[PDB]
Amino acid sequence: MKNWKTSAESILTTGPVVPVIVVKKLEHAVPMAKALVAGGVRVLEVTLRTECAVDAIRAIAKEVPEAIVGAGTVLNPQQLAEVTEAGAQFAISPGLTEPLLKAATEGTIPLIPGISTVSELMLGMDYGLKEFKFFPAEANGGVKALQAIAGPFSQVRFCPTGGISPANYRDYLALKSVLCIGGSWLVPADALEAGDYDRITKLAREAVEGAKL
Amino acid sequence: MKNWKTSAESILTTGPVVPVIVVKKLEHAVPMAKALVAGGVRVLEVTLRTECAVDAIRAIAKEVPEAIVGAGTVLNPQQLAEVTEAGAQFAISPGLTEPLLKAATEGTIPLIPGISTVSELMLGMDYGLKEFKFFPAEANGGVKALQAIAGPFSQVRFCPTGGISPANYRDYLALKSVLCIGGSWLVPADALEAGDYDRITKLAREAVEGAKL
Amino acid sequence: MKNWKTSAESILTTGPVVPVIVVKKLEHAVPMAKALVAGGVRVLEVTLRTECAVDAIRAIAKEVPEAIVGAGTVLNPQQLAEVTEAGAQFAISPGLTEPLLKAATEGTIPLIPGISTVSELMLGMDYGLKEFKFFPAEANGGVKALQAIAGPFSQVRFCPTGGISPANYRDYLALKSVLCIGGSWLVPADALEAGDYDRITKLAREAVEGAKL
Repeated sequence: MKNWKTSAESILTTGPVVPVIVVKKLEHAVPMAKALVAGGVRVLEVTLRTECAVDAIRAIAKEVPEAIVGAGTVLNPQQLAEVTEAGAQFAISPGLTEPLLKAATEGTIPLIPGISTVSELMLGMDYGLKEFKFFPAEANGGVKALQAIAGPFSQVRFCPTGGISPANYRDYLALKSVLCIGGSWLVPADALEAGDYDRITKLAREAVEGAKL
Repeated sequence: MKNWKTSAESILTTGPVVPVIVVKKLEHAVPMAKALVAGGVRVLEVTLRTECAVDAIRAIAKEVPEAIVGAGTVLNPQQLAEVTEAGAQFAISPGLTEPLLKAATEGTIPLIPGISTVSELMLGMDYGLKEFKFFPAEANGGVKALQAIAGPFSQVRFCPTGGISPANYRDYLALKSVLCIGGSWLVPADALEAGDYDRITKLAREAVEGAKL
Repeated sequence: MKNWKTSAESILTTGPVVPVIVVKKLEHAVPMAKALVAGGVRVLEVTLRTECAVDAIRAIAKEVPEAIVGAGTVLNPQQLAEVTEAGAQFAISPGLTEPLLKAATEGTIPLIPGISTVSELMLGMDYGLKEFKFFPAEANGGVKALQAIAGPFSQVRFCPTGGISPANYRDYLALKSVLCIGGSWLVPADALEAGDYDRITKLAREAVEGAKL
């Protein structure tokens, strides 16, 4: 993409696991991030599913510079602009639309949109994208689906998400067409509530180490 | 929606079950509709899958005022115009296209379009819709798929249809994102052939009661 | 389709099996085509997944006129125009986009695009298409998924592809909505490299024999 300094590819190749984060209380944003980074996980997807979403992104950006902070659940050109202004380094969407693809390519940060079918993948490719989110992974047909897609689209790379856990993330990471996976298991809800950042670091650490094959 | 008198939500929240009707003989339309209303089910989806489908919608619209009649299997603006002229109160489609979304938006009746993927859902949302049909429910991945597909979209409401039986509709109705389900067991062909309307009313009553709690 | 001299339907009703061909060495193209024809299979889908793909179509068109050669993995207008110019008698794509559909309808040869959802099916139907590819068939939910997707659309026919084999192709061919299936087992990569055309003719004859329903 002509206007992307940080390629989508670089974002997805930074690490094997990208935590899909849902921060309910702003205060938990930074400690959670530092907790994750401490465990070896740097690419953080802060989903726009809470009121403090945009503020948690800005906070993590200022206080945790090493973290590669981005926004998740970006659904339209305005949310994209909003997170871009708030310092998001990348944007991830559950699916794609033309208005979103357009505003993205014209923007400055990389967009890694989710797709479920090859028709959706083709729409994305028509806009020149090469990296995609495969969501929801299991529902879409999981590993087998990705293996089928690699036939007509050998150059395309994915980040499967949805139904991925330490019990199966290795099945996906093994595919050549898979660069990394998304998961929400790294940050247990109860964990933030209890201020158990220690646990979060162990999960992150275990995620990366278990990703070595 | 700006142009819709009746909200798509009102249609979906009128009752727990919306019958997906296939009536081949026009002479069975009205009594079948009254039988349904007698069982407590007043939102009737007559599918455009038979020759008399539209005439059936018109008859029910005129003769059964205690029922909210609409069209099913509406595939394009042409059919949307036809069912609207016929008196349909709402329109349901197996999936969606922009031409259909545009005609419905500018139209006067609510359209509850089906979707299988988040990109299809997002396209619908780009047109202002917030209520969708999840079809074919079972093939899309069932409750788990809907729980994932609905996850990043907290405000969206669905009406799952396809493979839904009395044996599993409670599993869907139990979902926070589900307002009602669509089922074709309330109007069995065999029962419609022998004019067994008492059986149809019972099926409606059981559907309504079996959905409680 | 007004602009297609040869209908999409005729392409799919030619035989029960359409080989999805991946040829890496141009010199193998002609003998391969002759071997398949000799086995009773003549609708050859040369996929655009190799550098010599287009020349292969040109050569087959030239040296094996009795075969109905076409292109697969056609992703956009440019490729559609390129294979059309090279002599392709039909085009197949993994999925569909509006630009590809518009260009195909304006063009001179039939496009049989893949779809996975009813919304994608409806988009294709908006452009007047009635024949589609169902890909990736198995990963999409197989026979059950196709039967559900086909439920509300009685006029459309399919060519399931993706994970189809002698073990299950009859399960698909048995469906009223299925005209034929696409498979790559008739031309194993090792057979091509070894120039083992007797084997290819055998697989073809066996494919045809085992499909009789």
